Amino acid sequence: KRRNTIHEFKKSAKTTLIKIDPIKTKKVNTADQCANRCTRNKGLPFTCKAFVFDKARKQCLWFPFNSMSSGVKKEFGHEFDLYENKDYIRNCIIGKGRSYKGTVSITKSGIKCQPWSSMIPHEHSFLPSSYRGKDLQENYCRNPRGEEGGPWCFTSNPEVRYEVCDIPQCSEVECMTCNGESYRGLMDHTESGKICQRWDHQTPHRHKFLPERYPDKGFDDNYCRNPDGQPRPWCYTLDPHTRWEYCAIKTCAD
Amino acid sequence: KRRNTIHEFKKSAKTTLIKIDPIKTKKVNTADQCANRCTRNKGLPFTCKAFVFDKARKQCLWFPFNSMSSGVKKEFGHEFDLYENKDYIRNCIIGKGRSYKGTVSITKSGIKCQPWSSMIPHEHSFLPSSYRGKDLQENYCRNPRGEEGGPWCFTSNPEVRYEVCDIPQCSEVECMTCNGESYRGLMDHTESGKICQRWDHQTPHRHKFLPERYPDKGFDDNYCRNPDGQPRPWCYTLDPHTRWEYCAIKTCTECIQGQGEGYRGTVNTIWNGIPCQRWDSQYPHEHDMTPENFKCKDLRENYCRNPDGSESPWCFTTDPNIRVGYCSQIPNCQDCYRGNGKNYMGNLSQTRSGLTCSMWDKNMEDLHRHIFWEKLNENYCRNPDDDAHGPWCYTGNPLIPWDYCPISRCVVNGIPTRTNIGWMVSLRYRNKHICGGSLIKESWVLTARQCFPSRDLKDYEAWLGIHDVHGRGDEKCKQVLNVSQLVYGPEGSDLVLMKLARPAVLDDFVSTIDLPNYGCTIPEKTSCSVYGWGYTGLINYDGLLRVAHLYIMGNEKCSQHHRGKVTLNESEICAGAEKIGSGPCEGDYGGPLVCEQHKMRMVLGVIVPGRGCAIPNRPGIFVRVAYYAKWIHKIILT
Amino acid sequence: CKEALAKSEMNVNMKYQLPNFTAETPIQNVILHEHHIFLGATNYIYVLNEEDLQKVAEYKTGPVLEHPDCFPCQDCSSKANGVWKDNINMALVVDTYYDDQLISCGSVNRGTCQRHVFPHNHTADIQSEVHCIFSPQIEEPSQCPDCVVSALGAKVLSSVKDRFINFFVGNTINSSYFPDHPLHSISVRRLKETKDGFMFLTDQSYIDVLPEFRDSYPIKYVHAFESNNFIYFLTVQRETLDAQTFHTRIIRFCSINSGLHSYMEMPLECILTKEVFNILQAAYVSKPGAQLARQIGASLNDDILFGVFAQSKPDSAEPMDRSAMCAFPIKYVNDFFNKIVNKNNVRCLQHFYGPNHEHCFNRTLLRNSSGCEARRDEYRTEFTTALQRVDLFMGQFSEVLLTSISTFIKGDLTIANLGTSEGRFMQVVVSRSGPSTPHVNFLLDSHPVSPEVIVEHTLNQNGYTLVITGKKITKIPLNGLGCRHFQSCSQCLSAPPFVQCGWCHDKCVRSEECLSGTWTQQICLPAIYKVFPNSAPLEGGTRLTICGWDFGFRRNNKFDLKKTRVLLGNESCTLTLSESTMNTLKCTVFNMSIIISNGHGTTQYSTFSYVDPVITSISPKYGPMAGGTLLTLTGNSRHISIGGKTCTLKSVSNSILECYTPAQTISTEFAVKLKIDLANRETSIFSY
Repeated sequence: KRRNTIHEFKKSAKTTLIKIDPIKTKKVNTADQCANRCTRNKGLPFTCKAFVFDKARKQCLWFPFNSMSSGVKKEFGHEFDLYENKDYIRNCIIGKGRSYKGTVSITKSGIKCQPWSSMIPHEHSFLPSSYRGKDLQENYCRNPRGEEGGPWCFTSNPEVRYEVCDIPQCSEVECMTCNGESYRGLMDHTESGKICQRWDHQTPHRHKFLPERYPDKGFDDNYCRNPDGQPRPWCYTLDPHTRWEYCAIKTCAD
Repeated sequence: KRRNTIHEFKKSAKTTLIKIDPIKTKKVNTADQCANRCTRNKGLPFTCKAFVFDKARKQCLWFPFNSMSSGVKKEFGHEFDLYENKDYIRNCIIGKGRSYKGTVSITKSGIKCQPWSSMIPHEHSFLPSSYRGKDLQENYCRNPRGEEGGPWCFTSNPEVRYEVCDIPQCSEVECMTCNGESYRGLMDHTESGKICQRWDHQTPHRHKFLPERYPDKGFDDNYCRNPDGQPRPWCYTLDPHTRWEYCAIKTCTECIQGQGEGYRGTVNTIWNGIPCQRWDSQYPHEHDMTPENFKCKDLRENYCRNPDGSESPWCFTTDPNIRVGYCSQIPNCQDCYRGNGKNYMGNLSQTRSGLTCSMWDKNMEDLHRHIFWEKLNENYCRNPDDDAHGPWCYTGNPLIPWDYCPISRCVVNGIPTRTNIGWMVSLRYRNKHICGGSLIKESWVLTARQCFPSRDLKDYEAWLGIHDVHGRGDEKCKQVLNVSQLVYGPEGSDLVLMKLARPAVLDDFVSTIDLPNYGCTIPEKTSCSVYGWGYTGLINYDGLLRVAHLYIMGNEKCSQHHRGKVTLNESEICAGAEKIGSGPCEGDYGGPLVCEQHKMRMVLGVIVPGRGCAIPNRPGIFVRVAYYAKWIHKIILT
Repeated sequence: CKEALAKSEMNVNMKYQLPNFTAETPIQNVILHEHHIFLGATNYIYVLNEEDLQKVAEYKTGPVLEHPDCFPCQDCSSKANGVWKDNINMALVVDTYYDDQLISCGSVNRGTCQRHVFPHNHTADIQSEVHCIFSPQIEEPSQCPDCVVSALGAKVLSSVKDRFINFFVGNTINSSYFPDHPLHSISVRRLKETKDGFMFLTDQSYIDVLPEFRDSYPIKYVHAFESNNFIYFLTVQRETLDAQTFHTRIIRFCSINSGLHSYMEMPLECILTKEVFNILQAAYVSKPGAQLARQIGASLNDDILFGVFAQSKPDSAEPMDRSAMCAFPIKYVNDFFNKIVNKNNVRCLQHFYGPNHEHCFNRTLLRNSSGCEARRDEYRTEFTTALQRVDLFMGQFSEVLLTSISTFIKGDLTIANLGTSEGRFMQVVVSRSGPSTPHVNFLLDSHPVSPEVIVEHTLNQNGYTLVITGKKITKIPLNGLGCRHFQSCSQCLSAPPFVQCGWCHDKCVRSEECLSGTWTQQICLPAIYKVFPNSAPLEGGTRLTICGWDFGFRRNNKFDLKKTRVLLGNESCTLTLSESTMNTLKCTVFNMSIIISNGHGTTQYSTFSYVDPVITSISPKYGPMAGGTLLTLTGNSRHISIGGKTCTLKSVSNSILECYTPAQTISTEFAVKLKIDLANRETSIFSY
């Protein structure tokens, strides 16, 4: 009845965000279900790229805007627990990257991207209404078909119709020190192409480690580390079938 | 999900309808599902024009007729509640007229539109059989084909088969006052085309108002009311996602009128892009203006308007530092009906020719020295002097001190002349004649735009004082001059002045002519003549300049002769030869129509080509210098 | 059985009686004016009333002796020495600025034009007053201001600027024609007010292809129109003269009679997706309907250019009979010329300025900063970055050549009066949103449709479209020529609402004729044609093909093949998605009625049975083992085999099956088991 899309959501607690620059709040017992309302397609009349929960107020509020926008104020409201969507802040490509929402408007050859709203110079840009939830914003280049080549956009330059934005994979700036447990990184990519399980939640696979009982070993979001010093990083899986799997990280030097 | 068209129904309390001359009753819990069934197609064979439910009965009885149906007795029965189909009773247009289902049976000429079942007197009445599902009413006019024109009803009148019907939109009919709370109306739509829910309902919003608990405010059905004293009345939305919305009612848009004071706006964004806080909220610096604003404007919101009637609409920027940010982004309806400069604050800085306006202040000094009409912006082409032709700008360059910034605004059968003549100016293009012109001052001639194929001056050459178009007749008075400069008239003028490289000696052989008074209006039937250098319809013309007399006629007379082929404007004159066809043609363009007013003779027009050549019993059309005489003066001051 | 149920597809060829007028010779141009409709045709001028197309008045432009010394409009009938050539009208215009006159513009007679005058009381009588435009150019006899129109091909557009009737004329020029008598590629003519000649206002007023490129680089003009204080032209010229591949081009210049000061060519192409069509067959300028307005992003009031782009034989101008139609919101094209292409894309203009010239070497383009200001040093320009468009039909016409197009609006939709090469005249509700099937697709005439089409829409509910095919002029009411031709319910519901008719249980029919009152336009029952097969064993869940139509839920354009289910008795047969189409079903499950349920209606078909198989008798009984003898069986989609080897099936029937026994290296008898997808009851033994 619910999906732990928090495996996708980004967590920062004891904080709050306000944008007093002229908002929907729904009562749920769990941030997971509030995220589920946000995840549910058509369910949310506004496109929430964030939301905060507090267990204490029994209320959840959802923002159609992340901290990345201007006009947002960051404060220490300890009861409030933020929830971002790392997909926007990714600035990385995951395979086909069908769900790429990042704000890159430049192509490999350096000619501006055409807005998806303007039919000049390319009239195959009728997609802003064709595919709801494409997040296809004003100009930034996405992958509305989830086509394999990568996020492509139409160029203002009349000659070339579409060119694929080159966008570096998250792995390229990620290395692993031979132990890996010292490495405190940003990846969430196993070898089998699955996303980790949430540490703080214990569902569905039930694991022994909780971040509160082992703080400063960074069991945050779903970040493949070495909790016990394995050669290369690892986590429990969301997948009901596989208990746990490593994560493949390249090595750095110098 | 299921169905929900109960909202489209009306209701009334404690009345039951008894049709004395006639339908099923079913124990159904929900009168709402009952109404939904009545709206749902195929629910009832008969024509469920309304419904009634009695919750004491809990028996669902749809009524295939209105209370406006004859012979039906209402009865004050508490337990019974009526639910009317608002389509037929409202009788006002809402959106498309493609599916008009309202009870109106009156022609545009106020005749009763016949029963459509009545073959009398007009044949095509089998319309309900021909089109079903169109609600082709008994007698009320309804669009049968979705015709553009709308419900056209076969009038009962013997003379006219059918006459059309006009239904006003409900939104225009409905109005609210500045308070708005006192307003009671059947409008039930929000400002975004959304619909208000039934006040009695508790879904999808379970708001505070219980209409029985707070009666006397007209909380009936989905009607917009002002329960919480907003400048506009508002309702809770039928859509669960939208909490509530304002209702669009006129008093009892984007494009700006005036300084935006009476204007109202839904945009709080400015030129710096900062969104603006509501007049309701004192945020940010707790300005005392926000409480004052409630009194200042009785129409308001989180959006930005002009409660004080400032020149640029103002709001309160979320930016705490700035108290007021001007919402100047919204456009203003690019000039019309204001030919006077001061009425138009023109935000533009480029002239007709292509040169940018200069720093206004030096120009104010020079003009106050020069121009004597009686604080306007720096370097914007709004004209100060409220000139007839409209907005205009100053240019630095000497040869063109000033010019308008471009904006929207609102002889055949003649006689030879026996004697040498001075006003005549023979224009010569590659050393041959092309047009005649008029001599105004010692270095200035008046001609028509049509006569300048090339703009070049290295080729044009003017002669003055001549009796023969080639000069073979005489040369003593022939004055050869180069051409210094060209100046075009106002836009739409077809009028031009050209100024000479050097002056000329003025004597008997060469003469100038005065100009009319600003509104100098010719008496009708006044006699005066044209002088022409044209072909003259002559197998041979020796080259004498040829004169043709003429009489001024009214613009109306030329409208009659031209049979509507002329759409007469203010600036033209029309003078026409009487009972004879004689007029200027090729070569006469720029020729002067000179009319002796009182004691002396004076110029009134320019010969310009139009509608045919020398047509008998057809007048002639010229441009009246009077409409441009002032412009001639201002330019001749250069 | 897709072929058999193809009767569902509309009858493409049905015959219509419409007001049809025929001429003796081919018709080239036609003009509508004041309740008369003139036609120019080979050697003839025809004026016809609209609603009947009765040839009321005929004026004959006689074939005319062409003799080298005989002057154009002097009369040389007396000459006895030199050929009785014929004339074909290429320019017919109406002027009413001066007086209500018609102007015709002949081919053979040196291309000199003449004007007919309408008397006031009676307008059809054109033959009364005819005056030939002609002025002996005494000043500079070397050039023709009056030799207007060429022979090979031309377009002529009339306008009234500055109280001035200007003819903007384009000509096709063969190298041979010039030295005898000059012409010009594009030119601007003032009519002399005394209506007896034309004047060239300046040597600038014209542009002629340089003397060397006459024979090469031929440009033929295909359309000419006016908008927004500009006079565009549409032509087809090779991008490079050496390359010799023709491509579509557009011409822009403001209407100043002094000459063509702001002369700009741009390449225009329409692609499909990257296949590019380099040829344009016809064009029509119109305003768009509400639906298309947003869909191409244009405001409801802006002009729109519709062009039927076609693929062309490579390295040649001949169309390949593959076509498209594409829409060019005029605001887009004007923006493209002024700022979208920068100076690097711009060049000088080859055919006039020359391959190498001082102008070609270097020049600033006051392209953005100035619009049309008359420059004595006017610059001829040729862009290089074609304005790319995409198809409006997404290539649904990829195989059939289009030759003539027109467009009107209706409600919010916008309609196209397409015409093909073989004389079929479609009408399509055009939208990028959905592939929409023509609601009229009748065959008009054997000859190709001419591009010259006159369309008049009156009071928005009564209009018509004159179209010209070969020697035939026809009046088509745009109001929906009919809907009798529809026979498939989905098609009945897909036909746009402006034609009022809907399904009543058997055929798409106008509302007020069929009495059953079942006439509906929103929801209708599906129809089954047949079922194969209807003999099913109890255990056999066997492949049943179902032939019918309307098997998909009907929504706007998309068909919801998902709101479908099959009920057999009480159980539901197994419905498989990839083989279920609104055309057919392919399902796999005591006469029983099959029921088919759809998102709209449910249909009952009684042609099904649960037949119980019977086998009783076998031949032979005792024999040898050679494995080649035939076997005869009898009883009540199958297979038969013995000893692991399948006998070849000599014959098939419900009640008589023949098989050639397989060869088995054994001398005893075997019970033979039928395998009808399943091992049903075996038969007895036969002595090998």
